[PDB]
This record gives sequence, C-alpha cells and structure tokens, in this order.
Amino acid sequence: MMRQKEQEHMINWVEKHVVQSISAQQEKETIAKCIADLKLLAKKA
Amino acid sequence: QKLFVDKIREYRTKR
Amino acid sequence: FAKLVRPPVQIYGIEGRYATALYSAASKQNKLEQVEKELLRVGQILKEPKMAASLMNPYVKRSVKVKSLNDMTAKEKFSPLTSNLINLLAENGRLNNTPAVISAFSTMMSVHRGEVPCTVTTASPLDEATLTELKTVLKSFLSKGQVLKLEVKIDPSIMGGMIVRIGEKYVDMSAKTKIQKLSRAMRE
Amino acid sequence: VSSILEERILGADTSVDLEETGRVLSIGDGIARVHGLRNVQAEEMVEFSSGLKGMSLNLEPDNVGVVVFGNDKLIKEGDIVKRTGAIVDVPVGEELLGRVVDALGNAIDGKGPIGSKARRRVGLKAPGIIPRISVREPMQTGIKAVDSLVPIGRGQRELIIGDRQTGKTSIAIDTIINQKRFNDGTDEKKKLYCIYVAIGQKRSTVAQLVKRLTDADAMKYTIVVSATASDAAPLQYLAPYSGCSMGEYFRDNGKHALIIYDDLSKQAVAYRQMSLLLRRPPGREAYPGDVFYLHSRLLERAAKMNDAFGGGSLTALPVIETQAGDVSAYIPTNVISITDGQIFLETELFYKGIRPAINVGLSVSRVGSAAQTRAMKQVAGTMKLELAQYREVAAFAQFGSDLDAATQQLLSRGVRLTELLKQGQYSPMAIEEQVAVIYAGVRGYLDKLEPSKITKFENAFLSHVISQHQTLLGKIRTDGKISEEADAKLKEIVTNFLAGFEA
Amino acid sequence: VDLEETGRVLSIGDGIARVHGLRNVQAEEMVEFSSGLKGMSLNLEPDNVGVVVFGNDKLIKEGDIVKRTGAIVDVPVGEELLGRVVDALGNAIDGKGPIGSKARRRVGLKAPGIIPRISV
Amino acid sequence: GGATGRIVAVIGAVVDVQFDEGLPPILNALEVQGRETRLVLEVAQHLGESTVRTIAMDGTEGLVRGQKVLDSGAPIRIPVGPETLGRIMNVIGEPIDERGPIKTKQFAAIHAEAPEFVEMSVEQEILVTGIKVVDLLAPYAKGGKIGLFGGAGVGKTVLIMELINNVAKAHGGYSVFAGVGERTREGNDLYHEMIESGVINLKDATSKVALVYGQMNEPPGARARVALTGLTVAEYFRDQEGQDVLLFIDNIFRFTQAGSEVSALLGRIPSAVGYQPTLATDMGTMQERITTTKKGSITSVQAIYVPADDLTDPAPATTFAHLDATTVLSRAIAELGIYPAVDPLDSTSRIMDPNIVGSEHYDVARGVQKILQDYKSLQDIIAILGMDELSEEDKLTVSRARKIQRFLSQPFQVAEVFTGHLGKLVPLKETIKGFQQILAGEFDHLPEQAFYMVGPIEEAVAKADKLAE
Amino acid sequence: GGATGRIVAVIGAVVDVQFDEGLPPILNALEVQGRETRLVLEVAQHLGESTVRTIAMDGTEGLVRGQKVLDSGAPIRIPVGPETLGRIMNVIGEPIDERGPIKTKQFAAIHAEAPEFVEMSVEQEILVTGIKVVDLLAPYAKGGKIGLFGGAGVGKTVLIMELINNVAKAHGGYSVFAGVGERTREGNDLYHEMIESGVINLKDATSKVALVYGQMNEPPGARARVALTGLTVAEYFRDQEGQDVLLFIDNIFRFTQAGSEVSALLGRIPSAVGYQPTLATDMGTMQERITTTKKGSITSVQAIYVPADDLTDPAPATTFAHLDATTVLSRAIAELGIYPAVDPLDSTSRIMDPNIVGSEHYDVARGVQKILQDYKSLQDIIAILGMDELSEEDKLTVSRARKIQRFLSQPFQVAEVFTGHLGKLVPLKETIKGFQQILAGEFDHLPEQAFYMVGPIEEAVAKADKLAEEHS
Ligand SMILES: Nc1ncnc2c1ncn2[C@@H]1O[C@H](COP(=O)(O)OP(=O)(O)O)[C@@H](O)[C@H]1O
Ligand SMILES: Nc1ncnc2c1ncn2[C@@H]1O[C@H](COP(=O)(O)OP(=O)(O)O)[C@@H](O)[C@H]1O
Ligand SMILES: Nc1ncnc2c1ncn2[C@@H]1O[C@H](COP(=O)(O)OP(=O)(O)O)[C@@H](O)[C@H]1O
Ligand SMILES: [Mg+2]
Repeated sequence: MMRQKEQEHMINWVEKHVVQSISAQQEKETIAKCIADLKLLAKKA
Repeated sequence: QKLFVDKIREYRTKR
Repeated sequence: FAKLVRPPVQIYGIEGRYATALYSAASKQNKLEQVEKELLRVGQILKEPKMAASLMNPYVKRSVKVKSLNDMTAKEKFSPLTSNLINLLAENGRLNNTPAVISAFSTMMSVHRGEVPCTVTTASPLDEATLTELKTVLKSFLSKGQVLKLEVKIDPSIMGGMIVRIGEKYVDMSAKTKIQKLSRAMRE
Repeated sequence: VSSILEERILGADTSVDLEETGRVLSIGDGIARVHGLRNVQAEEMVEFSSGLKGMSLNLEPDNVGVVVFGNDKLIKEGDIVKRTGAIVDVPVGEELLGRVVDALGNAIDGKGPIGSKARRRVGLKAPGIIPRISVREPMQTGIKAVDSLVPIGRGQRELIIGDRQTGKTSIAIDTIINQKRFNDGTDEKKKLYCIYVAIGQKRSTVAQLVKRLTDADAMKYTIVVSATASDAAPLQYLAPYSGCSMGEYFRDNGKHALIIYDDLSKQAVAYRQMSLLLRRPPGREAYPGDVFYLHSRLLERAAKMNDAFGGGSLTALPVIETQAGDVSAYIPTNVISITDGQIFLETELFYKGIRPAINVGLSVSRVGSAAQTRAMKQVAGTMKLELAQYREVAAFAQFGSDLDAATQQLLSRGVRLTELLKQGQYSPMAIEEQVAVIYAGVRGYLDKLEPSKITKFENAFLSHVISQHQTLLGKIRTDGKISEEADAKLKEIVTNFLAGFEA
Repeated sequence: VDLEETGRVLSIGDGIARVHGLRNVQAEEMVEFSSGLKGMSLNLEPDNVGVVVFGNDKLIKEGDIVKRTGAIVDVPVGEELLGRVVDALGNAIDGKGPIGSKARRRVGLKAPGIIPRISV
Repeated sequence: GGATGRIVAVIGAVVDVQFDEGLPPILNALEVQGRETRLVLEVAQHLGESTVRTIAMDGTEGLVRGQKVLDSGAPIRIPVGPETLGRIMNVIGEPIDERGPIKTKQFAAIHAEAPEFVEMSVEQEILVTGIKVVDLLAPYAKGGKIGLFGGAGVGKTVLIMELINNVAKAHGGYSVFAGVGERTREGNDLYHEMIESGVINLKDATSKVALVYGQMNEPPGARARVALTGLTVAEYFRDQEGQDVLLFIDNIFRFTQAGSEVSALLGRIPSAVGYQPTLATDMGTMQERITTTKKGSITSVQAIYVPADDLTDPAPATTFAHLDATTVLSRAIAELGIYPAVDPLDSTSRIMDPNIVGSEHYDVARGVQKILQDYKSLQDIIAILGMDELSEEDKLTVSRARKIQRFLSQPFQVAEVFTGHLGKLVPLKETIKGFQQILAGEFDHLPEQAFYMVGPIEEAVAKADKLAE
Repeated sequence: GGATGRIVAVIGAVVDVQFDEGLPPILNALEVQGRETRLVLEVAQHLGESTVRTIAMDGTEGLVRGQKVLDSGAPIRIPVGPETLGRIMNVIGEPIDERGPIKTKQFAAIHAEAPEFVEMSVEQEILVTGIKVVDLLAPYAKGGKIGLFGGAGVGKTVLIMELINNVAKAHGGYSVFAGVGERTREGNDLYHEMIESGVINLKDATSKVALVYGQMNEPPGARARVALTGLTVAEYFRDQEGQDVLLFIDNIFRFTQAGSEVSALLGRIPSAVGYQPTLATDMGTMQERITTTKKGSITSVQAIYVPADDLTDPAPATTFAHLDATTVLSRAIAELGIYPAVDPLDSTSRIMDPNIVGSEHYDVARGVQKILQDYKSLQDIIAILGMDELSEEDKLTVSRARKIQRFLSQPFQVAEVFTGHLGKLVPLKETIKGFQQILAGEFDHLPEQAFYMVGPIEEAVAKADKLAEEHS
C-alpha cells in the first residue's frame, strides 16, 4: 500500500506537471514535426 | 520525439 | 424502372433522396452545373421573408402554393429540371426541406468537382507560410486529380495541435492525445 | 520508479497513422449513432476518443450503432471514433488462472496485470460434427443428488434452472469445490480449469464468492469473470462469450475445462436493453428475435473434442432463474431448448427440508449412464426407478388410498432415499463415498431405521469409512467397478455398522 | 393573424389539437378555441403545440383560430362558490346565475413541503 | 445473370443489398465474397432503389458496408444424387463431414411448388414399426406424414433413434435424415451409430441414408432452410429415382423459431404469441412439398418440439393440421415412469379405420383408449377417498387399466443404456393378442410390475414367474 | 464557464434544449432562468444537432419555447459534510426546512461511479434488530443491503420506524434517511419524531441523521434523483469521514417508477410490463453505489414497493437480485392478523450459514421453515377437506405450526397506537429459546391465542396463565 499510494501520487503529479509545462510551451518545432509527419505519411502513401 | 522526452525530463525532476 | 444514375456520395434521408433523383436526372440530360446554379438561385429566392412566409405558413391552400411557385418559375425562366423539382417539392409539401436538398445536392456536386473537405486544427493562430506548406503537402497527400477545400479552427484547450481530417482519414499528432496515449500507458 | 519510467516511455509507440474515423450523432443511453465509418465491419470493436471501447452493431446506411463499453458521461456529440481494426477479442492464457478478470480482459482485482499470451476472437464459430466426439468423462460435482440422478459429462451442457434463492449458485460452487482433489492429483485428464462468468450480479457477491473459493483453495481451476450490475449492458452481454473463448482455448489445447454461466438471464435482459436502445423491433416479453440464437451460440460452443484434436472437453453449465416457477417464459423455454442436461430446483423442497433442493422429475440428463462411473452405474439406476415409483404412489396415495406391504415398502424406501439425498452446503464428497453411502441406502440395511436418524447415520458412516477404510475406497475409485469382493465387503461393513448404529 | 400569440389547428384528431405556431405559449397553459372552448397546451414541439381540449372535438374544425389566455390553467375559487354545482372548469351548470368569484386558484400547484404541514 | 451488388446494411441474417443493374427476384441466393469462406444470402423483398432484403446464413461478424455480392439465378442449388448418400451436407450445399467435395453431375434447386392435386396419391397401407403403443394406438402409414410431438426431455430423440434403427434397417430403399436445429452431439451420436451399424458405408457406395444437418447455433436463414434441403434431397429420391424413400425431419420447431427471428428483424408486425404472420403459409409450403405423389412414395417422420408442453402454441397446432398420424410424447407418464411418456389419448391416426387395419385391431385399440380415458375420471374419484368405495367392477377396471398403461412401456434397443434392459421387438399380431388378452380378463391376478418393461405377453409371464418364484 | 442555450420543446421532465455553440456532456445540471425557483434541468441525449434532452425536476408550468438556459457545466453538485446533519435538503441541494442555507465547505456531485472490485469488504457481522421474525429467519447483516418488500398497507413504513427506533439508537455512525416518492405526511411525522427523540438537535451541531425528501408530490425527474442525493450524502459520510452509517431509503420502486415515467416521455421503446429498457443498469448503478467498502460501512435498509403484489414485476425482481437480506412483508398474513405480515419463506438472508450464525440458530430457523412449509401443504388439504382427515403426526405439525406462526408476531414500539401492547424488544437468545421450545414441542397444551402479540416466550406462558385465570 505504501508503494501503491506513492505510485498514485507520483503519476498524478507527473500528469499535472506535464499539463503545467506543455500547456505553456510553443516553439513551432511541434508544427515542424507535424508537417514532417504528414510528409512521411505522404512518402509512404 | 517531441513530447515523451519532455515527460522523461519531468520524470527526472519528480525523481 | 429507369436506370437511376449513381451519384458519387450517397446522401441519405428525404432530402438526399430528392437530391439523388435530381442528380440522376441532371446527369442523364448532362446540365449538372446549370441545375446547381439554378438551385443556388432558388435557395437565394426562398430566404426572402415574403416568399418564405407565404410558403411555411399553412392555410395558404397548397394549390395556391403550387400556382405561386409555377408563376415564380415562369417569371424567372428556370430550366425544365429545377422547374419540375420545385413543382414536386410543392406537391409533396416538403418545401420545408428545400434548403436542405439544396445543401445535399451542393455537397454531391462539390464531390463531383473532386473537392475534399479538409479539417485542420493547429490549436493556435497559425501563419501563412505554415498554411502554404501544409496545403502543399496535403494536396500531395490526398490523391491524384482531386482538389482540396480546407478549413482551420482553433481552441487553446487541446495543447500542441495539428489534427488533420482529410476524406475520413484522421491523422492526429495532437499533444493532448499524445499525453492520452502515454496516459493509457502509464496507468497500467 | 525507474523501471516504471522506462516502461512508460518505451511501451507506448506514439506511432501516429492515418486512420478511419467518423463524427458522432445522438449519443443516447450508451448507444451512439456514428456517421462516417463507411468501411467498418459488422460487430467490430471501435474506440471513442476519451479512451473507451464500443462495439459497432446495426450497420445502417445512415450511421452505425456503436454501443459503448462503459460510462456515457465521457462522450459528447461531435467527437472522433477511431476504428481499432479487428473484432472484439479476449486475452487468454494459463497465467490468467486464479484472477478476477473484468469482462474484456481487464483484471480488476488488484493483483497486477494479466500475463496473457494468446489473444482470441470472441465471436468464433463452434466446432462441427466431425471435431466433436460424445461425452465420455464422468463430470462429478460432489453433490450426491447430481452425481446419482443427473450426472454431468465432461463434454456437455447442463442447466441449473430454478426460481430465485434456491441454491443454484451454491450447486455451482459445490461443483467447483469438488474438483480440487482432481487438480492436485496426478492425471491431467482429471484436472480442472473452470471459468465462473458472473453476469449482472453485485460486486460484493462476487467478492464473497472469491472469498469462499480462496478459503476453500480453489484458485487454480478457477477463473472468475465478473460483469456486475454497474458495468455497462455490453459488458454484461459480452462476458459469457469471453468465458467461452477462454474455455475454448483450454479445450482446443486439450485440457478439460468448464464454464459456469451464473445468472444467464441477466445476459438476456442486457441484450434486451441493447436491442431496444438500438431500436430493433421487440418480440416476446420485449425480448427480440435472436435471443435463442444468442444463447444457442453461447451454449453450443461446448462438447468433447475428437481424439485427434487434443481430447480436451468443455462443460457448459448455465444458471437460470425463472419467476414464480414459470418454466413457460421466453428465456427458460429458449435455454431449455438449446441445452440437453438440466437440473430443476423447485423451491418448496428447499423450505421442506432437502438440500440441495433438486425437485427432480422435471430434471433430466440426456447423456445418462454414459457420464457415470461404473460403480455408480451399477448402484444408482434402481434408485432412480424406485424414486419414480415412490413419487407416483405417494402422489395418488396422499390420503391412504391402498396400503399393502408393497406400498409401505415403496414409501419407506422412498423417504429413506430422500433423506439420503440431503447434503450440507459447501461440502462435496468424492465418488467412492457416494457409492458407499448409496450402497448403504439402496441395497437394504436402511429400510426400517427411523427416517429422522438418517443424517447421523450419514455422519457416523462417513467417519467410519474415512477412519479405517481408506485403502478400500482407493480400490473402489481406482478399479472403476465395485468388485464382488468389495461388494460383499461393503455388505459386511454396512452390517457391522448397522450393529454399531444400533449400539 | 399573428403566429406569436395565436395559432391554427393543424389536425384535431382523437383527443389532441396539434396547433401551428403559437410561439408565445408556455407549457401547461389554458388556451382557448374560438368555438368558445378551452384546452390546455401540453407538449410543446418546434412545429406545433399539443393542446388537449376541454370538451368534445365535434365543435372544433381544422384551422379554427386558437388564442392564448395568458395564464396557467386555473379555476375560479372562493366562498362565492359555496352552495353550488360547478363544472370542472368553474362554470356554474346549475342554471341559477353566474358565479361571483374574485380570486383565481391555479389547478396544478404542488403540495406543501414537510415544514408547513403539521400532523392530523 | 451473375449481377453484382452492394451490401449496405448488416443486422444478422437481415442484410440489405442494393442492386441498380440487375435485380434478383425473391427467394434467391447471393454469394457474398470478401469472406474467407463463402457467404450465401436468401433474397427476399426488394424495397426500392432496388433493394433486396436478404437473410444471411453464416455469422455476419465482419461485413463491410459497401461489399460486393454476386447474383446467380438460383433459389438455392445443392448437389443432389446417389453420391450424396453417406455424406453430411449443410443448407448451402456443402459437405461438413471433412471428406472432400461431393462429386455429382446434376444439382437441385431449393424452392419448388407442392406438386398438384392430380398427383396426390390415395392409397393408405399400415406401417408397423415394432413399437407397441405405435402399432396398436397410432399406427403409421407407408406414405404419410408421421409426426411425434413432445416437450423437452420427453423422449423424442430416443424415439427417433428407435424409428431410424428399426425402420431404416427394415427398408430396401433410401433414407434421408434432416437435423434442423438439433444439438450437435445427438447428431454426432447419430452419425457414429449409423457408421457402426453399417447404414453409412465409408468405403464404397453401399449406403442408404443421406444426412442433411444444420446445427442449432446457425443464423436463422441456415436453420429454417435446412429442412427445405432435406426436402429437396428426399424429393429427388422420390421424383425421378423411382424409390420408396423415408425422411426423418427432427425437429421442426427450429423452422418456426428461425422464421420468428427473421420476422422480428425483417420488419414485419408480430402475429399471435410472437411468431411471424406467415407461419401457416410458410409451413404449409414446406409441409405440402413433403407428401407422397403418384410418381414415388415418401414417408416422413417428423420430430416436432413443443415449448414447455404447450400444445395450444399456434405452430404445433398448425403442425397438427398438416400431419396424418401424430403421437404425443407427454412428460407426465414419465413422472409416472413409462417411457417415452406417450399420450395415445391425444394421438391421432388417419390409418385407424375398421376396413384399413381390421376390426380386431380397431376394437382392441378403442377398448384400450376407452379404459384409459375412464381411468382418469375414476382416478379423480380415487384421489379424495381412496380405493375403498369404488365398486367390485370399478376397482377391477382401475387395476386393469393401470395394468394396460404399464404394459404400454417397451424397452427400446437404442435405449439399453438408460434403463439397462436389452430391449425387444414386438410384431403387430402379438400386440393385438397381448392387449386383447389383458382386456379379455386373463391376467387380472398378476401384479402391475410384471407388465412394466416387457415385449410380448410371454415376457410378462416370464417376469411374473421371476418376481413370484 | 456556462453556456446559454434555448428551450425549444417541453414535455415535463423531458425538455429538448437547443445548443449551437456550448453543448454540455450527458448527466449535467443546467439552470433555467426567468423562473421563481431555480429550474435545474439535467442534460441527457444530444439527439440531433444542438439537442440536449434534459429532464426537468420541478414545475414545468410556464416554460415558453425558445427560452434562455444557462449551462453550469457540472453534475448536480450538492452540499455534503457534517453541516448537513439535522438539516433537510432536496435533490438540487436546497434546504427545505426554512432554517437557512447550508453552511458547509465542500460540494459532492450527484453522479458518481461505484466502488471497484479491488476494495470490497467481505466480513459479515450479524445485525440483531430485536424482531423475532427477522432475527430468527432472515437476520440482518451489519454492513449489507437490507430490503423490505411488500405491497400497499403491509407495514413497510412501520417496520422502518421500528428499525430506526431500535438500531439507530445503537449506531453512533451518522444515519441518512432518504424518502423517495412517499407521503409528505410521513416525512413530517419523521422530522418531528427526530426532533423530539433527540436524534436531531436544532440548537447544536451534534445531530445524528441527515434527511433528504423527494416525496410523491414531485415531478418524475425529481423523484428519479432522490436516492442519488441521500446516497451521495451517506457516501460522503462513508468515504471522507470513515463512519458506520445507516442508510434508510424508503421506497426504491418510486425511483424506478419515476424512471419509467421519464423514459415514456424520453421516447425510448417500452420494455416488458411497461417499464424502460434501462431498468437493470440504472438501478444497477444506483444499487452498486450503495455498498459497504474498505473505507467505511453502510448498513442500508431500503423499502421497495411492489406493484399490485407482483413479485414477478421487473423492478422487484431485479431488486431481489441486488440484495443481501430480503423480507417479504406480505399482506395475506395480515389478513390472518399477523403483523408485520412478513412472509418468512420468501424472506431469506445471505448471512444464515452454520459457519456464521451458529448451529443452534440455524437448526431452529430451518425447523421453523420446515414446519411452516409442511403447514402450507397441509392447509391445502385442510382448506378442501378439514382437520379431521389428518393423522397424529400431521395434526401435531399443524398445531406446532400455528403456534410458531402466531409467535412470529410481536408488537412494535411505533405501532402501539393500532394495537394495545407496548413495545417489545426481544433479545436474540430468547428468540432462539422460545422457538426452540415451541419447535421441540414442550407447549402442546397452551392455546394458539396465547402466542399472539407476545414477544418473549415467558410472556406467552404468562398470557396463557392469565387467560386460564380470567377464565377462572
Ligand atoms: N446443500 C445446502 N445446504 C444448506 N443450504 C443450502 C444448500 N444449498 C443451498 N443452500 C442455501 O441456498 C442459499 C444460496 O442460494 P443461491 O445459490 O445464492 O441462489 P441464487 O443464486 O438464486 O440467489 C444459501 O442461503 C444456502 O443456505
Ligand atoms: N424407451 C426408453 N427407455 C428409457 N428411457 C427413455 C426411453 N425413451 C426415452 N427415454 C428418456 O428420454 C430422455 C432423452 O430425451 P430426448 O429424446 O433427448 O429429449 P427430446 O424428447 O426433447 O428430444 C433420456 O433421459 C431417456 O432416459
Ligand atoms: N406491528 C404492527 N401492528 C399493527 N399494525 C401494523 C403493524 N405494522 C404495520 N401495521 C399496519 O400497517 C399499516 C402501515 O403500513 P405502511 O407501511 O404505512 O404502508 P406502505 O407500505 O404503503 O407505506 C398501518 O395502517 C398498520 O395498521
Ligand atoms: Mg446466483
């Protein structure tokens, strides 16, 4: 039960911190990777 | 490898 | 019966049924864009408040509805396709359904042109060079001999962005669903 | 921590790919009309964007009726629905043993993830007339009444029909608790892997059921599959097909398996909810047409396999309740019609005093003496014929029509065998003690012995035979037939014990 | 004339007058037919209003003009109704002159809560 | 002719296919491709933009909206000949006995009209099967629709095993079994018992029973039309083979269940109790196809389920209307202990007339029915007071009728494992002499258990001598 | 935050609200404005575009078509906490005892998920409720669902008031009463009884029972959400306080019937007898939330009306499926004069097991049920012929059976107005001893009139002695 509740606390804080950071992260390499992915699906399509 | 490496980094910071 | 000419998109329902009949007739007599522009002119007409108030109201005695629409047709000189179409919609009383049959037949003709209704969500106000390269790779991505008609919408909730729906095929690199896939991975 | 890190970041591929979707119309009450999936195949697992599966049925030209696997708050109008790409499937292994598994594959009991290896399609086609062979093995339940009047075959389906609160789940758990002594033994042919599919029950009944099985040390045959009341109607619908697919895995590998479908009428009523929400026309008692086809697939997934196909068997026993004993209702007539074996509990014998409350002549096993041991066949056929004679003579001589010596003989032997067939809850006995005690009941030696004293006769007789007659019971159960020296020895031991009983 | 406050009977059938328009109507409202009759507007739909009549359907044609009253289904009430045979809507049917009611009690309010009540 | 179409809507059997070039008429066969197996569709109604509403026979797990079907001009065609004897086929026409394909020359179409009034045969000759209660109380007809009703657990399958054994071995011609929604192990025991008894020969062409078996877990198009497959095979063995042929259809109530399931899904209003409105018409077609004609003689024994012993269900009532000599298999006489718990007090016969069978057989049959019917009201007189006040003669006829009712039981040879007794064969004249000798007053002193499980009257004499001394 | 949409169609509860930009998810609480009292609607089905099909909880009168509706964006958040003890509320969360608003700190939502299988209590302590028929034949489970079936006028409410006035004194755990679709007269009498009995306290913060009332005057949307209200109050007192709560829900057929009324308006196809297709799963979720868990204990006594005395009706049938201790408070045994008219044969309990309740209690209970089943067969024979057709064994069974069947009846404390006797609280060992003596047959000389409305067996001996002395 110790490792269970510490695991739950850990996983929820990880998800909350991910929301906190990536909600305020824009540097257009997201969109660059996404257009690269459309390009890759174009080459394989 | 965009998002999950940032999640790795935050796994380090919680660790 | 007669061989009903197959439309490219099966729009279903009542208005899709009227529209498939009208499409098969206009493709037998091969005046499809003429009938489309005439139905657009009709849909411009029947949004006038006097005509639509006369038509949507009951106790205007259906014979007088048929007479009024035949006189409106004989005033602006429609083709013999949409004349009998408006007369049939008047006789059956589904003049409530005529902007929806115009929308359905417009959809069927827009697929007859070859357009693909592309949806993109960048989840942020994107710029013009991104839109140019995206339209370039997406026009290359869809098919040969078809033209895309893309729309973009935004919302700050879904982080990251770039979901693209092209012709039922839905590619999804949104940061929110990446966290959702890692979320199903992490809970196990 | 670090292992959790690396399994999270390596396990999910995040391999994005172009994929068929479609937006959602009316999301009514677990049903969702989905517009767009023009290449979806019928009855396919599909996936709502909030992370929840649904099953696509009722493919119509307008839209597809996907019925959801769970809660309905998490779905709006206008969200995507991604095709998974395959029919709904159940992860099956032998590492799934002894673990409560929520109806798809999802082990909701707090003991880690399932170590499955063999995924299996759940809507598979049952074997034909050539891969099947007939019942041969004696599926014993430990109940004296079942194993002596309605015996089960490894290779067979046999109902437990009654009314509510009669002992049907208790008969199923007697059947489960008997087979421990065959699992921990030597022969693989004796060993048991059973699947208890609890449909539509409450979670605390399944929890106390797992408590009884763990306290009785049952968790190596057993696989408990709970689709409880709070689960959605397709989880209750699809759960016995999952247990059937796990049983088919064990059967086609060649291990003797069984499935207890507890409260199979709850599958029928969940599928009634599904059809009436997907707007199919209602048939009788508002159940649709193909409820018989539903249970017919589910119950003809089981018979003995051919000797060239591994030799594994399946024993389907579904538990069904009537209401006010009305056998003529739609679901009991359908499920009696598909099955062949059926155990009838009427309940007035439960309040009258026999336990388990098989009220009897309605109950029949069509495989009969073929699914008994040779000893029980040599002993307990005249018992069934005598009980038939006893029932009809008591039925017309309720008031004392004519009492010669023959009629009081019939009522004496009938009442004494009636108190033989009483048996306490959660106490199954092996076949050799059953042969011994029905030998002490049918072959004389109990006919004039005061019918209230039969239960103490049972207790002291089992104490005697387990006290200094273990090797003779080994001779009976391993030799098969009860031999003539063992026959006269049982005669001598029951005579000696009649003396020690009138001592 | 006006589809906001008046409406026309589309189809009076077995017990239901489906009336067209009548946009200013509110649910469960006594709406009166120009045949002198009353009804109560039950289920409101985006095309029509289902008013159930308070009499026979024989007196009502199709397209008979229907007019709102403006208030929920009421009945006249008071001590001035004492000594008297009334109809279900409040009209005196004993023939000895009209009623002198001043108040007007709504026919469908809720029972009191558990606090304003006290036991028998 | 082979016109292609598009599956557009899939619910079980009920599958809507859109044709726009060539429209197949009603009751046809569509081959759905795209499956690794074949899928067949029985075409019915054409609703518009041409739309056939078909019923699909195999499971429709995995049919895409917009699939390509092929259209052939077949109602449904099956391989039919002398080659299809020792082999089990299902309704599409394909072997499910794992013995390669069926190499035949001519096929046959499953759907045809019932022939004509001018071809109906008129002769009525008694068929004796060796069963006591059949041979005197409801005799069979060589060329007549024999039907045996019953609930669940009354003994229809053991009775049909006894008829298959005792008649299909006593038959120089051919046989056709039709398992219409019978459970798979009982049909498997039938196939293995047929192989081991030698009526199916797995080495050459010396077989004389043709098996058509549709399992009980197939979609309703495959569980209704499989009876019609058995009809088609046994019609070919009667139409132009020129042979006395007998057909055993067990169990035509899956036919009506299948019709009620598709009629729930096809879009038809439910009739009385919940079956289809086309019950009497559809079963009239498939029970008037199966009758003896002037070209050939065909006799059809039909194992016919009733739900929970309810004879006023409309499908058993209309099935009564189609038969010639039924046999009720009650349960209450097996609660007594007589097996099968045959009601002859509810059984019929077209064959039982004093000129057809005789005056001796007819008079002893009506005497047995008269003394068993009187035993019911007399037993209800007993049920309040007992055996004290009836009369001398009243108690005498109660004991005589009870002795007859115990004498109606007969050990089947195929059921030597349920009771253990070996089982015997009883000719007709011996049954007449035995019941006439019990009515004649010869055996008023022997106990009721001496007549219980016997064959002739000599077996009752031997069992009475065994019980006494 | 909220989204303003438009009412376009109105039937009762079922109000089709048009949303074009801000359509909310299913099971939401969205308020109609322009009203005297807040008209909270509950979003279900989105059917077309825009179309949330809401169920409306209050006075549907005055709902104009095209009317503005503010969507709040949550399920029905109600006050919970220790500030709700001794304080009445209805399904929105509103206090309807006119004392002021709830001054609690946190809100809990009306709609929640059941506790999972991972954590479920499997222990069964016997709840002895001082009633002879209960503690003998279907004894209650301290931590399990208890159900009081029965028709109209069979004594369900009187048996609930006995259960409060007997068990609710014992549990220091905060009790919760939920009245769903019952008389407002009974809620009023219960509220003043809780004031006078000291169970609630209007001058201090040390009251013991919370009250929720959604009585039968309410429209069907309201009555379909009262059990959820009182249940999430009691589910707060289980989870985030750790108490051993009692949950007295009368009368859960009103919940199911309000669901059937709403669903007949919701346009779903009617199921069997006249109910909805979602009878198994709506009641399934509502009953699976009523469960004893690792975090705390619920002992939930719930009264379950049966329509026209049909136990084969779908709602009582599924409620037999969802329970741990049934009690079939029949009517025919009250035609015979026995109150409560608890059919004890059709009443069972899961806890009756010789490895739990002991061998003595089990043997006495099964002997009592055996004698009464033999009496039912013999009363068929008696009703036709008469008692002069029975043997000595049969007549001793009939006499012992009538003695037992009268001795099951006792007078309660709350039903002292109807009868004359005071409230008898019978302990457990006296129930076992009394029925064991009557079953063993030491009382083959007392009349059967001496066992009627008695209590302990010494009161039966004393009633027979006083009967003989007043005949002396
Ligand atoms: N052999 C037995 N001896 C004593 N009691 C039994 C026996 N078999 C069943 N019971 C009783 O049956 C009850 C359980 O019934 P159950 O199988 O749960 O029926 P259902 O599943 O329909 O509720 C228990 O209360 C138990 O006392
Ligand atoms: N001649 C017979 N002797 C003994 N038992 C019989 C006989 N005929 C039938 N039975 C009984 O009938 C049962 C088989 O029933 P079955 O025929 O399979 O059901 P159905 O009648 O519904 O097809 C077996 O239990 C068997 O004991
Ligand atoms: N112990 C008792 N003694 C006498 N009468 C009783 C007893 N219990 C119940 N009753 C009778 O039952 C009635 C109460 O039934 P109640 O439960 O209020 O009906 P409902 O089940 O509709 O709520 C009372 O009128 C009372 O006469
Ligand atoms: Mg059960």
